[PDB]
Amino acid sequence: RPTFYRQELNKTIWEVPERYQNLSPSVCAAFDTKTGHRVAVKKLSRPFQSIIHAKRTYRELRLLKHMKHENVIGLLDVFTPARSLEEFNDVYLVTHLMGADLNNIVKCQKLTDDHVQFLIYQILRGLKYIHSADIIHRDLKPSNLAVNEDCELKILDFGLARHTDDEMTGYVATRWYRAPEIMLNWMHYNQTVDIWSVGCIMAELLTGRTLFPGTDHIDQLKLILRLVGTPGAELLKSSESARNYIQSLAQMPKMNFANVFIGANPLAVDLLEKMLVLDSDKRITAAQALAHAYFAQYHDPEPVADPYDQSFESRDLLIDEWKSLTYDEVISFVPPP
Amino acid sequence: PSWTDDLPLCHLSGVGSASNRSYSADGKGTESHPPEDSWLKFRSENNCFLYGVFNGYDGNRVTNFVAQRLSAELLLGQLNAEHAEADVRRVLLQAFDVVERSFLESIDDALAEKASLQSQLPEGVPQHQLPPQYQKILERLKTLEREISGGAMAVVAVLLNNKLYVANVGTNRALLCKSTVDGLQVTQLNVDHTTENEDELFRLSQLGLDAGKIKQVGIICGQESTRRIGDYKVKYGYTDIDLLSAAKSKPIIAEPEIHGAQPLDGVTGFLVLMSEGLYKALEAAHGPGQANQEIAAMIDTEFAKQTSLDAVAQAVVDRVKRIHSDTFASGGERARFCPRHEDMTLLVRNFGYPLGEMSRVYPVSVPYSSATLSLVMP
Ligand SMILES: Nc1ncnc2c1ncn2[C@@H]1O[C@H](COP(=O)(O)OP(=O)(O)OP(O)(O)=S)[C@@H](O)[C@H]1O
Ligand SMILES: [Mg+2]
Ligand SMILES: [Mg+2]
Ligand code: NI
Repeated sequence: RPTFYRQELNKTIWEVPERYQNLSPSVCAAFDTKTGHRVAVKKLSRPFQSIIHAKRTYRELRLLKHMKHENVIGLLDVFTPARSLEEFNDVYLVTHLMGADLNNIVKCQKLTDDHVQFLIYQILRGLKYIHSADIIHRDLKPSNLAVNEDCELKILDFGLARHTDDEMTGYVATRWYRAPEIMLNWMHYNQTVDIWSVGCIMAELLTGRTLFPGTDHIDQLKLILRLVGTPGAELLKSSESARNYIQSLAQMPKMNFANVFIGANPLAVDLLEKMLVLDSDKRITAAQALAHAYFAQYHDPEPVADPYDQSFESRDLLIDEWKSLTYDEVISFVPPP
Repeated sequence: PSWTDDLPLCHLSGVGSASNRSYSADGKGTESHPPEDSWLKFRSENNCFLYGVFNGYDGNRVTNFVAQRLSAELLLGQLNAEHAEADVRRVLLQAFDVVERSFLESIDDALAEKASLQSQLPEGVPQHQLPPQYQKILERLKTLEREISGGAMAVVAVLLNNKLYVANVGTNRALLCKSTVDGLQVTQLNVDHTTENEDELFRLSQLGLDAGKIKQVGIICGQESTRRIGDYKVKYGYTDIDLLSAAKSKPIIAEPEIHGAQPLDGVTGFLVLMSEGLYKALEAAHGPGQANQEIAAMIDTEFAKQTSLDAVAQAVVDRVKRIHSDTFASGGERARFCPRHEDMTLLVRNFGYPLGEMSRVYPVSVPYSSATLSLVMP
């Protein structure tokens, strides 16, 4: 156990063992002295305040341990200052640093299709791999997507990820990148949600502005449906008041994304269209999209991984039990060479 | 998850409320069950106004349920200002039937799981003598009872361009209060649905029961209302309960009674919506008689003293608690009637009545005269 030390930043104390030093910002940069290169340290915000926070925390550890793809972040080291199954009340995750975020990058930089063309192919590569492990991500935004100086990229943040099922948590994803299925049919979605946000991110990493910045969950359904048109009643029949609300709004025609985004890569239109529809069944998957026209510059078929175990994390457990299965998972870690 | 919560609030109304209370013997101290009342006061675009006050019992699930769902059934386009009166009656009937159908549908699965469990217990054996093998099944039956129970009474008002409509299911009340130079004229726009209501008596008779023994017993299954939203025990299990046993159709229905087209042009005053608990508690303190008249006049007073409609409504609710509390506490005649009161909700909608503080010589009976006494006894 490396002797720990304490430093204050943004009004909180960070108790970390040495190795890492010269902290500078929920996550800071540092230099691991055992290594010789800069690293990113993530302190979990509140690790066990509710039963759902402990089970959100337990999953973000157990999933990142699982994935090994050059496009999805995995863990180099995980540690805690606490001693035993008692002092335990903090965890830290530390990943090789990137020096940039997609959100900041687009807040001060025009961007080419050839930039884009590559970034997304990387995304769908990790996505196709994540879906081929039975895990949904649920939160895909520029804020939680990382890129290198070259423009290499990996997927961040598994605080919101889960082994898929028919019954799922209802309030989910950031608002502007929240699939209509999220609200128009409570708790009964799949992994097509992840792909809807990718299209949302696709045309943001172009134009530079948020595709659907609706204020409330109502304003959001209005914005989305004024570009894909209203549901012609084939998809409709959702639930009760959900119906009711849509009938209250006037007819908006669907539009082809040609007239939509001017001066586009018509290569991208066609992929934007095949991505951001409404019918969950009839729309692209990361695989069928990977092998697609747009990425012929880089497509080289992109392998799948094992499946994620469940057993424990599909039952009803207490805020204690959820935190112990977390600790039994921090105690057993093994680094990579 | 609510498709109706963006809706702007009404600027011409306010609400006062207080929860149930039971008075302690130890001296001071009270106890409460979770409050089962609710309300709404929206203004759509359309320029449609919708008000409601809701009295729940057997938990507050049904009360919340009718509150979300009836909004979604009424303010999402189905009402508009150019709607004839036939239009308004149809829409309100449609709205109320949707809410009652989907509530019953919402619990059919739970009711089916309940029966399958109940058959898995030894027939007739008091559950307390039952060994630990069954303890899991009992636990579940306690939990299912919690998600299927509950009922609600509702009083609802619709205002479209000076036309006032009222829809009622139960014993909550609606008072239109106009100002004349004589004074305040109070009239109840709806009728109470009890077994004292002559027309409910005819409706209950026409379902094959005994208007005579129904009037005599007066109550049914805890509540006085002869109409309620929800409550599976009376919408499904009425054939078991006796002197209610041999009915051809549901004795307690969820259908609203609609009272409609009150012209409000050139009217000055206010609209009252209040829950049963409010006026019952005053009738416990003062005797039955004139609770509508007395609560109206309380409201009259606070109009001149308070700064907003919410303070007006809440001051009247506060005065009625104290009157009830004092009455119990004083030990006299009527204290036996006030060991507790129920949830109190009061809603006040203004129609041009003024709010806010900024808004002689006596001749002798028989004259003197400079110049054997008796008095008449009665
Ligand atoms: N490995 C990394 N390399 C570079 N920047 C990173 C790295 N990890 C995190 N960041 C930065 O930290 C920001 C937020 O990281 P997240 O992983 O989303 O943490 P978080 O969202 O605060 O945690 P939660 O509670 O699970 S949502 C990103 O927008 C990046 O700017
Ligand atoms: Mg699986
Ligand atoms: Mg994040
Ligand atoms: Ni009540």
